[PDB]
Amino acid sequence: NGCFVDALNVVPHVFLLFITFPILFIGWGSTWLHFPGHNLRWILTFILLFVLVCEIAEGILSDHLHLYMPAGMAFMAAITSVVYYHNIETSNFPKLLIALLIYWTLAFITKTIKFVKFYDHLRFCLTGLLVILYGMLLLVEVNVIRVRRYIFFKTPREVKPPEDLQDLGVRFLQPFVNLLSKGTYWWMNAFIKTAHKKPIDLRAIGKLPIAMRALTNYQRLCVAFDAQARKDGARAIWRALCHAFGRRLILSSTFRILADLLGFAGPLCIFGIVDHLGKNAYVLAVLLFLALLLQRTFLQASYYVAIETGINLRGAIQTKIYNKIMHLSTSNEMTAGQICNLVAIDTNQLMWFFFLCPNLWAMPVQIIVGVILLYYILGVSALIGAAVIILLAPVQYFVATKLSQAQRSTLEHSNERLKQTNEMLRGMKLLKLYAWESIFCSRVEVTRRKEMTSLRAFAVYTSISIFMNTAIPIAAVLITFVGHVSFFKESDLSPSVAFASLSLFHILVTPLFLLSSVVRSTVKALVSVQKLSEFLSS
Amino acid sequence: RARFVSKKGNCNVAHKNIREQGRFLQDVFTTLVDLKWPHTLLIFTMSFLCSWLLFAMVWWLIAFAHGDLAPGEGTNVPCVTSIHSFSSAFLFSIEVQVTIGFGGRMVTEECPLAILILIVQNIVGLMINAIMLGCIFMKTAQAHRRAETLIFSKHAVITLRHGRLCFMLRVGDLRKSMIISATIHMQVVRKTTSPEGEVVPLHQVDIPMENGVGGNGIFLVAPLIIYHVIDSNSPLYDLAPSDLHHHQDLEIIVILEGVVETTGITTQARTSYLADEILWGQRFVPIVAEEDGRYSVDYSKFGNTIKVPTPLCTARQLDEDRSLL
Amino acid sequence: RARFVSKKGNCNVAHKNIREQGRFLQDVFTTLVDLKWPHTLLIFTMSFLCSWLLFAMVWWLIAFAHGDLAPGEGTNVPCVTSIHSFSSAFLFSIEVQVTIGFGGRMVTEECPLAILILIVQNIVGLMINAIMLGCIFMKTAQAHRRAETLIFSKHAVITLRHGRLCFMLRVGDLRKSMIISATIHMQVVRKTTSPEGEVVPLHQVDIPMENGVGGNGIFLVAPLIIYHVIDSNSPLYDLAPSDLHHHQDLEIIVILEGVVETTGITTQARTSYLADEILWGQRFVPIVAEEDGRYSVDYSKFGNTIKVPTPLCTARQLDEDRSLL
Amino acid sequence: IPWRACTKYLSSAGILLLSLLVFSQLLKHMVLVAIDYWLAKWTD
Amino acid sequence: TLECLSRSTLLCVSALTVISYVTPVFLVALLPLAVVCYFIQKYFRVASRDLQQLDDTTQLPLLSHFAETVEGLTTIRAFRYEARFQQKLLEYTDSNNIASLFLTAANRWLEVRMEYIGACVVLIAAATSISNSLHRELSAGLVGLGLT
Ligand SMILES: Nc1ncnc2c1ncn2[C@@H]1O[C@H](COP(=O)(O)OP(=O)(O)OP(O)(O)=S)[C@@H](O)[C@H]1O
Ligand SMILES: Nc1ncnc2c1ncn2[C@@H]1O[C@H](COP(=O)(O)OP(=O)(O)OP(O)(O)=S)[C@@H](O)[C@H]1O
Repeated sequence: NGCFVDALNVVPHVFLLFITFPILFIGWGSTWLHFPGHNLRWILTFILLFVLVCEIAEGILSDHLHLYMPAGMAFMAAITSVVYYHNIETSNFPKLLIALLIYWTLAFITKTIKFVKFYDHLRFCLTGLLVILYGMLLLVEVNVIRVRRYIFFKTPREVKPPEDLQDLGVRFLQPFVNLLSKGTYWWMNAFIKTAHKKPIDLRAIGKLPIAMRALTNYQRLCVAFDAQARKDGARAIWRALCHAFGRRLILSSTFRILADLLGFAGPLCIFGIVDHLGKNAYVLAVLLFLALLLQRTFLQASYYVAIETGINLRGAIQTKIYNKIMHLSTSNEMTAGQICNLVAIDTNQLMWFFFLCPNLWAMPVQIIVGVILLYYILGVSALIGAAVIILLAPVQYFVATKLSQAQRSTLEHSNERLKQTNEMLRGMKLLKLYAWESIFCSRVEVTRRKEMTSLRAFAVYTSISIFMNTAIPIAAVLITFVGHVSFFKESDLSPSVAFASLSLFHILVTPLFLLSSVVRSTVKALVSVQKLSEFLSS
Repeated sequence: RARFVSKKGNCNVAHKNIREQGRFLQDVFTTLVDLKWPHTLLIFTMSFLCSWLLFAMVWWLIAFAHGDLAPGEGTNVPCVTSIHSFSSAFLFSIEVQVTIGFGGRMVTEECPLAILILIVQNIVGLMINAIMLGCIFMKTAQAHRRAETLIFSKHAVITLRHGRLCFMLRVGDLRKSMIISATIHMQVVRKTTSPEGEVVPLHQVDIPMENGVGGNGIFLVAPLIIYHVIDSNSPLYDLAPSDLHHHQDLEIIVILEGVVETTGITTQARTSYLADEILWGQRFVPIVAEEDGRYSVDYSKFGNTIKVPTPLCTARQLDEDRSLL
Repeated sequence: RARFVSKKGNCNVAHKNIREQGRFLQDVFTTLVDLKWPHTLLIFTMSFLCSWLLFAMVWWLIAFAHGDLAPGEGTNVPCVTSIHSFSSAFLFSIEVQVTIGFGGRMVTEECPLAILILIVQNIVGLMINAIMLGCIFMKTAQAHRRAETLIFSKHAVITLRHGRLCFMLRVGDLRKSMIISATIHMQVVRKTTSPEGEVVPLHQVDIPMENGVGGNGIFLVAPLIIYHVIDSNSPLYDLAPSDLHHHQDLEIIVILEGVVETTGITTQARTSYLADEILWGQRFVPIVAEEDGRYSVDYSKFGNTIKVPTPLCTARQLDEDRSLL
Repeated sequence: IPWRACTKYLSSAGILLLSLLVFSQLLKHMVLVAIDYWLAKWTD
Repeated sequence: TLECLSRSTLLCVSALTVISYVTPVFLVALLPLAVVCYFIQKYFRVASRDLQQLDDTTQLPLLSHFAETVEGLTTIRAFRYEARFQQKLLEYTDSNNIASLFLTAANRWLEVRMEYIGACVVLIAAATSISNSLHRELSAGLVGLGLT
């Protein structure tokens, strides 16, 4: 009785989709309350979305409408559960939670019946995954009622929704939104639309949440510094910052590595599609769509979390070195300039290095996965190509260094020019009272030629950089495809192999440039933190 | 600066830190039935179609489960005679729900489960029909489109009448329908500091509406300038004419209450006048005019104003000068 | 000790020895329709099922009695064609009662008794349907969930304003919906003995609400401390500050009346303040604050209170000292 | 910012190098697409 | 920056022309989405510029403030005014962080939305290529360029 069980599975989705529409149309026709397991619930809902896409793929492979309708119904059921939890987070109720719990229980029962009738005789894995996800969502609901006052005794002892991000006017609400918008930044639609019309200002801007201020970051940093100094330096301050900023940085880094994995994964499904048609492809196309969107979303969340940790760190160490500015002694002009450079360039170096910290962990795994993947697609010849592209990364660094050197020289000349200008633009009446102005303009032009001379070499290095940027992608394919025959087998190169190699070449060229800047930023940040330690401990 | 209640009549003060513990009940329906006629029609057809499809699905399911949906001759009688596919099942659902009863497909006395599904279908249909009728009738009692059309002049003036300073402000009707026993509650707010060191952020005080021997109410047929005279006892008696235009923060609100004729409900109109809105030493233009055989009211001159050579001085100093003259 | 009316607004005085002779009538329905929505739905489905089963039983009985229930071919026509058992009888009952009319089982023109049972079934069904629709619509006019949300501060204070002793007590709104023409009836009760030897167990007397030139009503947008000043004419003017805390029995009740906007009904809120509840010589904390561009009201400081260095003495002795100073 | 600032900036360079830049860029991108276009026919 | 802008714009035009030539039908589907980007452009710049300048402003009095504390350090430690000045510096660093934070939030917004559209276009391109270039078109060499 397969169709019988299929209809039995179709029923509960219809039940929920019909109960939701009156309440959804009431809600469609400013305090955010969050419940335990909200992030877990949204994660599980996205996993449900993925498994339902897989079930739709199965139903397409099989075809019999009644044999694949359950997936299309559970799709709208999960979307409506999302709308329900949005309507509950915007306005809490003890009854809508029960209305969701009933549906969860019924769906679990139907899936259990399906599993039993299958065991008595690809479907197996998808059914099991759905069972597990529905069970975990049921446990989340049970936790919610155990914490809430749904069926518990008289009063719930509610949380008094947090005034940290919902009290008197605040505009930057990142920590206090739906975990989908925490990823897709949907809360910025209102801000940007209002910004189009009315010019933004500090009165039109928000105020920072209690989660990120000078006081909060200073408190965490001084607690870590205290716990480290009570056990007694450069390494000390370093480990203090590390233990103080903790979980956020590693969270960003792991977001980043998972995104890197999926990005290395995309071209392989491209390859599979190209193979299939030349000799099971719509599924690969929709999977490619899903993997692209998810990879890029995770990449962006990673960027943002890293940037926010860096901004926290900048505020913290800035207010800390200002606290140190109060207790210093008068015996220690040059120190003032060194202090204000310690805030204008050293702190910016520290913070930008903290931006690039997760990239330094995610780059090696990216290049390793890239080389191992391209080897299994092109064979020994791939290795040769895998060398050439990699060889651009150290060379780039060298080029960069030359630039820096040139920059220094140029800056010197520039400064002198400014001096020879500051006189002319002050003795204006004196200058023009006897028309000695051309005589000084000759000297000013004499300085300018030297400045121009420096700029030639700088722009030559810039040209070499831009040239290598697009030359190495061409050279890789050249010396790889022409050398594929030369290296060994010289077997027919199907379009899939060549185009997958092309995709991987671009996906590997993009990260390679960043490693050079990362190395420079890291060494400069190390020097700047040594400087900060020498200052902060005088 | 900040206003107390807006010109349109809505309130401006935003409430903060409400307990909000009691507002956790199901007042679902009435709020949906208050909505706009298009939105309300949309949600009504939505509810009806939702119930219809739900019970059509359950009937198709039960006909499939009994085996009566499997086309077979003999050895059975379908719980619902002449049922073939989901289309005929939905047709049976709409035939039994909205109580048309075509009777081409007949529910039989063989299956009590169909009897139960019918006995719950009919009662839920009757209950949803009853609520969706009561709510639309309660909606058709909406006369809010005709209410709140009352108008006041944008800025109010002060003049010198009967040797005393006076407040002049226009009100008026906009439809044929009258308003019964309309009363005026004229109030003034200000941040006040008591002599005991107590500072209040806002202080409402009643300024009287000067009518005959008594009375808090008026009679509205034509635009009637409300006539009050500030005296030494009035709270507004202490201000100055040159400090009101820019710096001071004084909101004079009027609350005109009254019951409309046709509906009998008691509506009201609240409006504010700021310190920068009110002006000094002027006179309104006479609206009413002796027409052919009636009185013609021209609303173009409603907010028009003419200069009057009246002395400009503070009400306290004006009362002192009256004691001197 | 005993209170007059409780804080929640309900009355405390229990009535004894009511004649109770007139309350012997059938007001059955309205009281059932006032009940909670779950209980009311329960009793509605109960009434419907009761009537349905009653008439199904009588129809099965009449089909059994005519002999048409005895399965036989020829020599008769069943009063209701195609009737076999009690199940089909109940199906016919629900088919004719709720007016679906399947017509698989047909009542015939052979038996006038079936005609009579149908002609009474339909009219009783229509009457019960009409009452069960009118009552649920009368129920959906329940806006009592939104009413009675008005709040007063738990204890009221007295202070010294404008050189005279004054009563300060906070009121306020809890929703966006306003209340039209809210009036205050402030009263005080006490066991009083007249100079003629008459002792009354409780004596209500009006203590005025001090507003502008006149007026018994107020205007509620923000929490507005009601401001009364006890003078030598006021009934409360004779008490002492040290005897109120423990021994004396004085209940000061306020009755705030007003008509809500959306429904138009006139609701009210009554609250009491005992002798042990009220305290002396304090000041409330200013609630309203000049926010970004509006007025922010903080309800956390609603019942908060600060000490004020004010003299502590009886109102009679305070008036004597004012005569001396 | 209008096209006039960039127009003056590039006209300070002269007609000698403007086209030498623009057409060379166009031709480089045309080559970069044509190599893959020919690889497409290379495959099968 | 001029070189980078030129390379970027020409690479984008070339890629659009490639995915158009590969599939005739896919072209007609991509012009809608691109018009979407136009609306995403305006609303971005008129804010991205604004926030930008705000950042600059919150950077200028902060640093200057630092310098003022360093020179007149003896006067400030003498007046015992350290608390109020620390309050001022917390205020200034908050005003800097809110700006430098909204700027990165807006950049993330534009990034994510443009990327979602860039994934919609490859979805539609592959969905048209699998059918048109295989079932009827019967061409293998096309889908490669378009997908890549
Ligand atoms: N115990 C009671 N409870 C309720 N109502 C009462 C009661 N006693 C009297 N009433 C009614 O209220 C009115 C009060 O009048 P009474 O005090 O009873 O004087 P009366 O001369 O006894 O009048 P009666 O009892 O009608 S002959 C009467 O008209 C009664 O109808
Ligand atoms: N923040 C608030 N928002 C809305 N209503 C409130 C709030 N605080 C108190 N109330 C209610 O209004 C009345 C005001 O009394 P309060 O100022 O709270 O003095 P109280 O001694 O704290 O009384 P409680 O809170 O009930 S123990 C109370 O009876 C509450 O029921």
